[PDB]
Amino acid sequence: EDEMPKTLYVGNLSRDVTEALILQLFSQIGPCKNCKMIGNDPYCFVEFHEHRHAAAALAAMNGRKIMGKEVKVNWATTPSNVKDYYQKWMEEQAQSLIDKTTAAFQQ
Repeated sequence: EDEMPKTLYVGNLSRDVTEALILQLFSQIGPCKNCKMIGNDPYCFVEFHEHRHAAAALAAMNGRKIMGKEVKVNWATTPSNVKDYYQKWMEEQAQSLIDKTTAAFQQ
């Protein structure tokens, strides 16, 4: 049926990153079902309800700076030159919501 991947690996997080901050970030891309945070550098697993939301978060979030530290996003397990301007737009949108979410994280 629909065994498409819905879980993501979110590594290279800062030790000041909260499990709730990761959940609040990825919930602004799609509704998340679970988000468990855990290696010195903490990593986290984020499960979405829909494959389309997990695939979009992977494309936009991988490579961004959460709090001055580049984050690594990938599929949790291995599943069974156009589009460049749209790829740059997604990354710019992803970095914008990271800055605004981490801004209210202190205020």
